[PDB]
Amino acid sequence: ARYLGPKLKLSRREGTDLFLKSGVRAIDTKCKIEQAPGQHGARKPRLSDYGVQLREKQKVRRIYGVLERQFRNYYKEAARLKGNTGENLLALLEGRLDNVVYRMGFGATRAEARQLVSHKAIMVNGRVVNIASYQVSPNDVVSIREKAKKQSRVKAALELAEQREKPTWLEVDAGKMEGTFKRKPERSDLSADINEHLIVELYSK
Amino acid sequence: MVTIRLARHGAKKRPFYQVVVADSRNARNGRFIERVGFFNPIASEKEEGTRLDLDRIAHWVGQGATISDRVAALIKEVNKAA
Amino acid sequence: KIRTLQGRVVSDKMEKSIVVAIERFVKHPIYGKFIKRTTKLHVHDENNECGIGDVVEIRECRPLSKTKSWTLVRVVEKAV
Amino acid sequence: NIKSAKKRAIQSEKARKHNASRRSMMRTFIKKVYAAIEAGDKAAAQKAFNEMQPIVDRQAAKGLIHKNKAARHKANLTAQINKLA
RNA sequence: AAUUGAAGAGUUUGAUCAUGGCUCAGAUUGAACGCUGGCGGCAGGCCUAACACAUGCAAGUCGAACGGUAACAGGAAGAAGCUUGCUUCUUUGCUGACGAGUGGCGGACGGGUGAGUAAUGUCUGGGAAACUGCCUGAUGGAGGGGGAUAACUACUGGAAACGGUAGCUAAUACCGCAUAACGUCGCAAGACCAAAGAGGGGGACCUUCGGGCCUCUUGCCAUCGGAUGUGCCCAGAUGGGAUUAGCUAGUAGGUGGGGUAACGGCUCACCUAGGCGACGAUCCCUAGCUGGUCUGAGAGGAUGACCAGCCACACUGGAACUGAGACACGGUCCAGACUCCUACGGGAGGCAGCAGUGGGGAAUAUUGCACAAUGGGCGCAAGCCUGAUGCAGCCAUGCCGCGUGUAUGAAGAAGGCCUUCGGGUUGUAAAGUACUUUCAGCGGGGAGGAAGGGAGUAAAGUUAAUACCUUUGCUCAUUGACGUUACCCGCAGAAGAAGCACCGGCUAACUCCGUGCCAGCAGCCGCGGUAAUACGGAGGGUGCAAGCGUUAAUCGGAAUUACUGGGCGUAAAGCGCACGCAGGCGGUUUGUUAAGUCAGAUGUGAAAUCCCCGGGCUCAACCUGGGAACUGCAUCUGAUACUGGCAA
Repeated sequence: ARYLGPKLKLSRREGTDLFLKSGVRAIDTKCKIEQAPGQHGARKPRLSDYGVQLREKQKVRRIYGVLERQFRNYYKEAARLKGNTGENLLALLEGRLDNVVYRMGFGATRAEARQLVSHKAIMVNGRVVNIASYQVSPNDVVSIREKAKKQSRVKAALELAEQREKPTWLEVDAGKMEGTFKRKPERSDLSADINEHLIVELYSK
Repeated sequence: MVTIRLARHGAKKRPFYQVVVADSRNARNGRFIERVGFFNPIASEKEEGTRLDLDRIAHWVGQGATISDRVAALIKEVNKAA
Repeated sequence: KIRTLQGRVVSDKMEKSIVVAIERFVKHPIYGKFIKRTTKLHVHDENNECGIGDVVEIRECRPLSKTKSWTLVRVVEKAV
Repeated sequence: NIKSAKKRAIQSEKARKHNASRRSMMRTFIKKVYAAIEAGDKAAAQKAFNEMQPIVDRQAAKGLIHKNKAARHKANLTAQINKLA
């Protein structure tokens, strides 16, 4: 029900940093990125069309830490909502509670944020939410409880929040350790390199 | 006999009762002439918990319909407004 | 008013009764073609004024025999 | 079978007997009427009709003949005597 | 706001293009099987043998209808050990109550199953010739008598089941008599038709001093309405077969008699000789139908498990009786097959109610708890009953959610596998280090489903009455099966928690070793006869994940039945050619109609489900509010271009 394995291997099959070990240090430096996703990893794949579509879906799931039935349900919900299904799908992945806890700098990675969410260290709107996939509405206040406030992790995580780009659709404020999800993220406000038409076309075959 | 009575429709350990007008010898969740309101015994402490069409109820009691103890209790709860 | 139908007499020879074919003109559900379609009805008439080949209006009443739940109102267009 | 179905069995037998007797007397009076119409007798059949009328209305009221049937009888028989008289 | 909706590929050939079949990639399921398996929420769970059933429950209730006392607990009276003050025993239905019985009501509901039924069914829309317990409104009546019969007692038959005979008693049981309509018959005149009391309380009066009498509540009867439910009719629609073309004598219609609640060949007598049928009758095979479900871009195709509406069935075949309602699942009668008891004379039974067995099968669950809620029956109510229902148990059967940690960590450790022996890879993976405690485990706290019901008051109404009863407030104890509940807090420690398939192409993911046309694999193409990316193992990777594969089944892809949306010179496909009936289509102008067509309105298209916008469960699944939708049918109002009818 979640991955639990070598993370930088997943980041190495995709060829791109999936932010799976954000943590203390800088850019990887001990990953052997691009070089060998397994034993025959030095081989160029010469990847197919199914391979590029598949590999795009796997990039997105392995970023946000979602498995397939849950992702597939996000595609059905993004499909039925009015508008653009790629952009709706990223809006559904960005409203996840573990993601919003990661974006605010409360967790160093999304797995650490998922353990903060999971171990009842996070309230939304003054109610404790235990669930990684809670869908944070706009104009909500998500914060850390009094237990697990001033624990080392979150402090260190806010320390590495300043190294990243400070997302526009949040009120990050780390003094009180509370945040406000203000609006839904625009497609132009996130990541610029994921090709969601490939995963629309992957599920539409 | 036609009866204005409750009919259990929510999930397990979470009932939602719909007050209907049925021929009394039907099943509880079976055939009804018309539904006329509802009663959620939880709902939350928000706004309603219960709405209930008093004009149609007065119509059926004018016709000769009987009323169970809960529906009488709900009409005694929502008296005219509160 | 009353609901009535129009049709033509298809046969005659029965003892104060008649039988009338009705032509309903209905679209085919799959193919979208308007197709003629009959409905033969055993119709009552007191004193059997209408003969074969007529055109007669017809209304529904109580049962008068087996099938026979239809009775004429007006014989038109008898022309031989 | 072991219930209050035994009581309904014995009551329905008792009421079967009672109803069979009253139904049989009613039918014999009606046979008096249109068995007097079999011969061409006007006032004899009128006497029999006056003899059957209270019992057929009465068995209609008691609940074993369901009064429309009551009506039919007297209606049919009235027709017979004014077919005759 | 409520349709944002459509993918291909492999294989005919030396190669090609086309045709064309086969096959794969998706979604789904009441699933089964194999390997594996942590928790929870919500659902689902005999698809086969409508096979046979042990055992326990599944329909009772009312003494405020009645005679009554079998118990239980009191009361009165008597007698006794007598502690002259408490026990023991006895007569009394005197009382709260109540076994058995009569009687009223319910056992036609609820619950099960899908055998039969291809149209006496179902769906949609009309209709007329109807009945309707309980419930409601209105108008009135509710007077006066009689004979019985259970129970009971006494005999008595029978092994039992079950009876018989003779007496006794009651009623809201039964029967007359009176009374009689805006009721039935009748054109009228007229004729005729019913009933039942019980309970609470009481000032005065009368008491045969039991109670009359007054008042209230409730019940009875009659008629007309209403509501609900049911019966009947019509039209359209709802499988396959023409290698099934004729079927039908109560058959088709009429008149009259009978019958039903009601029309009707429903039935009978007579008369006519019809009726149905290629727009598919009749026969045969199959089948419960629908809202819906699955698939689909859609049109369609398949299906109709759960949930809900309708029908049918209740061991098998038939029949009626009682009743408002049945031709009756836990009723009666007969017959039959099976099983059982027997004293051999005869008797008894019916899980397709809920659990459960045996069998059958690839396959499907506990002989649980409670009536606390909702509903039902009875009752004035209290309450009693309820295997409906609420819940719990078992099962990864499905859907949904969460977990198996998190960060750091290069000596790129050891070991495995490969190696062009340089190294590469497993791999930040592990170990180390630093944190976190979800869920499981342990200990505390603790909502909500609980509204009612009971006991006292106070006021109002009624009344002769400050009683009784009804209604409304107030107060007082209370009413939870689930249930060591949901949820909250604290404890200890990463501590209890990852498999399954695949890796030649389709199709994401590669090498080594073993085997050598073998062993074996395979959905199709096809691999294997010595260096096999296809077999078996290992390392590595890929996909899914408490699941994963295989199998079965459906739709898709399949434009390979083409209505949307195909073809026919040579690929399959133009009758050998004509004439022509039924059928389909029909030049051109004007007028009328308005059937098709179009527009609007109204009634209906059950609720749930799908869709949209919201709301509640920490979220989700789930539940839910409002709308849209249900593409239809009927009626009315219009328009008249096109099609049809009619006239020229």
